[PDB]
Amino acid sequence: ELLKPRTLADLIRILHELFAGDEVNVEEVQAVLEAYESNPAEWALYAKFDQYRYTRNLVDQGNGKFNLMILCWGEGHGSSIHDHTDSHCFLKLLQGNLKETLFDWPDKKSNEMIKKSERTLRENQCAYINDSIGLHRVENVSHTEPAVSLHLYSPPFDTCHAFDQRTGHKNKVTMTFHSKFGIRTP
Ligand code: NI
Repeated sequence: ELLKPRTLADLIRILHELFAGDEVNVEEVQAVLEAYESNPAEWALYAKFDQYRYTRNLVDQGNGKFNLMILCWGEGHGSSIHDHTDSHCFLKLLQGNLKETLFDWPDKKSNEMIKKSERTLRENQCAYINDSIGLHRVENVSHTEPAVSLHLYSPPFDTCHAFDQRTGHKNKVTMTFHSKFGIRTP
């Protein structure tokens, strides 16, 4: 049975059950992430912000099947247009709101990448993306509220590509953790 996670620790327990095998039931994982009611006291340890850009804060290594992490987005902080390295990517809002802009994969001719659609992801909602769906940018467009999001990627990955919106040209980027298990990792 998929039960409602009572706490963040309970969610992580349930996730380890859902990833016990070699495949991923995307809709079940999204439903369980959405069902956890964000409780700031439970994730404050991981909500380590930087003034200048968003931070990635590892929470759980998923016994190697997945990385679960909390991203902290100051007012105005956003990401590149990026892919997700042939992995499943779930994004649940813990606090605030994020704007997600969807892009198709660029063709070979340098051209402006035009958005295909956009939406506003709200507290407690869980979105899903993978490379077959397309590329996205995620942005905290708020001038007054930090956003905090919980991301699960399976398999784990620590490199991806950023895309130049003006040309579609991509570059490989190595992502780093701001903290791991509540510990700042400079
Ligand atoms: Ni993403």
